[PDB]
Amino acid sequence: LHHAVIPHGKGGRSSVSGIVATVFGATGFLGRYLVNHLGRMGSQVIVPYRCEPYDTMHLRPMGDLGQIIFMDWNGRDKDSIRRAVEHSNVVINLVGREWETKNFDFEDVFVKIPQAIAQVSKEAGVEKFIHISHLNADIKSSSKYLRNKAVGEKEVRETFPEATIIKPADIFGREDRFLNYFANIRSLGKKTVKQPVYIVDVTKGIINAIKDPDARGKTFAFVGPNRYLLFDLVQYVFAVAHRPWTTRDKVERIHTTDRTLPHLPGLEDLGVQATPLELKAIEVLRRHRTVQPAKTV
Amino acid sequence: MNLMITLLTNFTLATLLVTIAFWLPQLNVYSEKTSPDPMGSARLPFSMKFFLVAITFLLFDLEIALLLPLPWASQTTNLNTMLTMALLLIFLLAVSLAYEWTQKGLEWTE
Ligand SMILES: NC(=O)C1=CN([C@@H]2O[C@H](COP(=O)(O)OP(=O)(O)OC[C@H]3O[C@@H](n4cnc5c(N)ncnc54)[C@H](OP(=O)(O)O)[C@@H]3O)[C@@H](O)[C@H]2O)C=CC1
Repeated sequence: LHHAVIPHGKGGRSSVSGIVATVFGATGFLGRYLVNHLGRMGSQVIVPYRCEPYDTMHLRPMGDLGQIIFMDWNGRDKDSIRRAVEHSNVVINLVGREWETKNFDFEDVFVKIPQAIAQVSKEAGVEKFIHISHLNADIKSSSKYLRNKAVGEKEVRETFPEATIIKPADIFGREDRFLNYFANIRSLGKKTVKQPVYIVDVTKGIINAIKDPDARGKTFAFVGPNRYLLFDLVQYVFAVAHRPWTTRDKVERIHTTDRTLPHLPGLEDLGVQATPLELKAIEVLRRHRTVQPAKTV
Repeated sequence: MNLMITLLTNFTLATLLVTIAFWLPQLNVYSEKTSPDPMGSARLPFSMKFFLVAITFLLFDLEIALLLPLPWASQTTNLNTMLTMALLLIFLLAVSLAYEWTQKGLEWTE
C-alpha cells in the first residue's frame, strides 16, 4: 500500500479515507449522493463529466479542498476513460439513461460504455470495479432497457472478473424518477409487484461494497423491506402527495414486477438496514403538496 | 366596430404575451427544486383603517359621479340655479371631508 493512501484522521471531512474513486455518471441521481457520502469521509473523488460545468456545481461543496477533480470524458473515447481511471483504486459506473437519444441508444449506454470503462480499468491496474445494473435485467425481457442492461452485466462480468455488480430495484429519493413519476402522472393498476429501495441505503451499500474485500466478484440485489403491488403503491403516493415526457419503455418497466432473487445477497449482508417507504416517502413527496400505509404482499 | 376590434387586438396581444411568458421558460429542463416571509403562519388580522379609507373613497367617488356632468351643465339657461347646485355639491363634498376630519376619521391614513 502506498503511503499517501493510508487512512488517517477521524473519518470526517478533512480526513483521508484511502479511497480514490472514479465515479462515471456522477452528475445524476445516484452520483449525487455517492459523491456526497464519499466526500464526507475525505476521499479523492474523480468526476468525469459530459455536461456543462455549471451542472457540476452541486458536486463542489461535497468534499474538502482538492478532493473532487472534475475532468472531461467522452463515452466513446477510451483515452479519456484511461486518463480518468489511471490513478483510481476504485471505479464506480453510474452511466445510464431512461430513454434513448439520437446520439446514444440503450446499446450505446448500457453495453458499450460499461464494457469500455471496465476493460480500460482492467488494463490500468484498478483493483475495485463496481457496475450498477437493474434487478429486472433479463435477455428475453420486454423492455430494451433491461435487455441491453443484462447484456452489459454479462459483458462487465466477463471483462472484469472481480467486478461487484449491484442490482437496485427501483430507487426512490428526492431527485428520483419513481415517486416523482407517480406524483406527476395524474399509468394504471395491474398485477405488478414492486419493492422499492431507498437511495441512502443504495449509497451505503455501494460504499460498504467499496470497503469490503469479500464483495469482490459478488452480485448484490438491493431491495427494500416491503414488496408492494403497483396499484396500491401508486394510490399511496397519491395519498401522501394529497392528490385525487414519457416513453413506452418506462411503461414496460413500471408494469414489470420486481423479481425475487434469494440466491443473491442484499443490503443486510453489507451492514445496511433497509429503510422502508413509510419513513421517507413523506420526505420525498412533501414537495408535491399544495395517511393509510400501503398493504404489502 | 373599430373600437371593438382595437379592444380585441389589445386583449389578444396581452394574452399572447402572457402565453409566451408562461410557455417559453417552461421548455428549459433545468432542475426540479426540493423544498419550494415575515409572518410565520398567522392569520392576516383585519385592519379597520384600510376598510375606512376604502369606504371613504367609495362615498367621495359617488360625489364625483354627481359632479361629472358640470362641463355640460355650464351651458344651461338657468345659470343661477345651476351655479347654486354646483357650489352646493362641491360644498357637500367638502362638508363630508370636514366631518371625516373632525371626528377622528382620517387617522394613521390621514
Ligand atoms: N431507479 C433508479 O434510479 C435505478 C437506477 N439504476 C441504474 O443506476 C444508474 C444511475 O442511475 P440514475 O442516477 O437514476 O441515472 P441518471 O440519468 O440520473 O444519471 C446518469 C448519469 O450518467 C450520465 N450519462 C448518461 N448517459 C450518458 C452517456 N451516453 N454518456 C456519458 N454519460 C452519460 C449522466 O450525465 P448527463 O447529465 O450528461 O446526461 C448522469 O451523470 C443507471 O445506470 C441506472 O440504469 C438501476 C436501478 C434503479
